[PDB]
Amino acid sequence: MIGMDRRSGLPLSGLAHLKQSVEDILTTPLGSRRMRPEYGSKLRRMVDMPVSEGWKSAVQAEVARSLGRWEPRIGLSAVRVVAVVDGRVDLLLSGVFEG
Amino acid sequence: LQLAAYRELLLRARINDAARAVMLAYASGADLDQIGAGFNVQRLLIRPA
Amino acid sequence: SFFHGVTVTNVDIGARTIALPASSVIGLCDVFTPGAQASAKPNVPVLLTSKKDAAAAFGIGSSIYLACEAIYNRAQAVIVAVGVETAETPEAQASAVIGGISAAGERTGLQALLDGKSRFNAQPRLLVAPGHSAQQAVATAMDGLAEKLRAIAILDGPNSTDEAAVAYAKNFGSKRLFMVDPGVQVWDSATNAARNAPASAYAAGLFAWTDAEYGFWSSPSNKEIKGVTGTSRPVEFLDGDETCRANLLNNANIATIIRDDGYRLWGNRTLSSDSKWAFVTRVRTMDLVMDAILAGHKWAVDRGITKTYVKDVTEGLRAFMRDLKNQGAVINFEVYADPDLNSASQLAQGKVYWNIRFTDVPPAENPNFRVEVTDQWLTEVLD
Amino acid sequence: DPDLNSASQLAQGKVYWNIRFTDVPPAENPNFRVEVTDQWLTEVLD
Amino acid sequence: SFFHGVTVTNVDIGARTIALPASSVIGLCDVFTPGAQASAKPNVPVLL
Repeated sequence: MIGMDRRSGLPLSGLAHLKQSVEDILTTPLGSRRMRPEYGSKLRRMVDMPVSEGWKSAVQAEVARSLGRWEPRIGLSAVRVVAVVDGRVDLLLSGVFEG
Repeated sequence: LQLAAYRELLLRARINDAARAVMLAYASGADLDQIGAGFNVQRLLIRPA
Repeated sequence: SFFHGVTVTNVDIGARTIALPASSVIGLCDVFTPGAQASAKPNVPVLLTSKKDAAAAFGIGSSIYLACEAIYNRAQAVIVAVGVETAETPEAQASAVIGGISAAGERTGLQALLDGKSRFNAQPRLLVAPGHSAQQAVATAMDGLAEKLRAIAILDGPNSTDEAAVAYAKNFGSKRLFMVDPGVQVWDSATNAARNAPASAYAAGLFAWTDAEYGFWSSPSNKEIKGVTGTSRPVEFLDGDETCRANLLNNANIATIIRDDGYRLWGNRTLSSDSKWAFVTRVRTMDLVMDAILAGHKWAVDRGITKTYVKDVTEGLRAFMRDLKNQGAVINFEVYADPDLNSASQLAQGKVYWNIRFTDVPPAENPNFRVEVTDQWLTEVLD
Repeated sequence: DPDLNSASQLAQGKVYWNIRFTDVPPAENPNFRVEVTDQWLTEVLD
Repeated sequence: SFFHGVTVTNVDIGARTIALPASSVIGLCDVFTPGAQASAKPNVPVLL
């Protein structure tokens, strides 16, 4: 599939089109799109929730949900919480490459 | 394409709201004021202001 | 608070890919007559990709269209043709092929082939000046030009005897020169008779055909030249004699055309004094893997030496050499970060070293057979 | 610092810490050394 | 900055190969009669 780049308008198909779709999904909220209230992620609503073992069960679900809905060309490998520094939660998201 | 289908739909709704505002069977609010002022008809006063 | 929100970073630590620069761009420079039918100015380069484009740019009957005809009849490649105008003396014709620079600050003759990469994104790998390379002034200016482009300049010696062809090849000694001495006698469609061709553009039709059919690691030294129908001063190579007339020329680093009318190019020894760089296979694969790495690693010039930087350049470098190993270009390779040259003081200046050791696949220029009769299986007939 | 943290330096309130590190230098010259070795030339035997 | 860019160098440190000078060239010198059928000159070498 051939799409356009977000900045600079360039037609890129494989590498950055798969990256500009996933990295947008993690920070786009629900209801921000016009007439599409189910596109986006609950990750903007996961801010200031307490970091529990049931919270990681939700983020690994919402990564698998919001990318499983609207990005079928990405196979998710692992969403591991690797560091809690100063309230900042480091979640490693290693994704496979297709095409 | 979801702005060009939503912002166009807002312009399609402004034309439908303005076409109803010049018809007697559909105008309301301050739009029957302009039909009433042309035919020398004013809205009554039950209790004063 | 540093940042309050959701951060989505891109670490970007993938090993990139390395492509080869197509290995078959031919740099041509010969005489042409400018006019109404010639759509090219007499000193600028013109990119050519078809035989129709060569006649629409330089006109039929030019000396450079006859060189483009020799290439496109055998191969199908990209020609960076320059084209020069006809001078009065033949000495001044050699001054125009060499060229130099113009009063407007632009390159004129063979030097315009250095503009082949900045104008067409196609660096010429085969430097061919047919007919003029027999003069030592043009051939020694194409020799210094072949090192500026990492190209293999295909010379052609004079059509005199073999004593004058060996004595002509004793002047060069540089590993990027390939001399094809006996002149091709080709049939002319205009005069309906056989004319003599310099046999240098026909060799360029073999270096451009064998890279698109057999690879750049395969020498063109046994492949057919389809257009020819003769050879002036025909060479002798009968069956297997090491003392043939053609074999005394291949001994002196001169390529020949052996068979009846020369429908086989013969010779894979470039004009090199070092026996390491003797084969055209080893010179061509070296200049192709030294430009794929050079033009393919311009993404790693200020990346910062981290542990995932050196490992993802090396793993992106083994993957280039492993795509050459199963392709048949190399036998085996060894790509590693240098343990000695990556010192603490070299890395503090921004220098980081990688070693790419490989083995080119040599051309079988002499398959030797050792046949013998025995008596070991003479006792087999007993039961 | 085991040296600069003396008994008299700590009696004035001075207490010293050493933070030694190495930065990441930008790879301003990635050198490649390509070599045609005949070491694996004996590998074509079978 | 000595050089800011990418260097690709050929180190050229391999061993070379040694070939024999063919061992079988026969130098000859004997008399003959120069004329029309003889295409040589009476003191120059001729490769045969």
